[PDB]
Amino acid sequence: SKEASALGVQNIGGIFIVLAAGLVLSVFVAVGEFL
Amino acid sequence: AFLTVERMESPIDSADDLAKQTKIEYGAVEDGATMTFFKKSKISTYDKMWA
Repeated sequence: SKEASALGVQNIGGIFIVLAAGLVLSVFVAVGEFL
Repeated sequence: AFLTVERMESPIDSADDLAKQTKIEYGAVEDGATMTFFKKSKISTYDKMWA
């Protein structure tokens, strides 16, 4: 009877890592684009 | 999920809602003619409340 729990950092944290990976991939391809 | 949890339980607990749930507590006088009726006359929900 206890399910009123929000999505905490542990409950959902991997989204931050995947968006950071997307950001670093974007900058890594952008720096090579100028070549 | 939050709305389903807060809507699944009956807003007004009735003669059957209390038996199936466990969040809300219930009780009466110790053998004050109330649980004496609960121990005998074995009704399913009433048996659950007695237990």
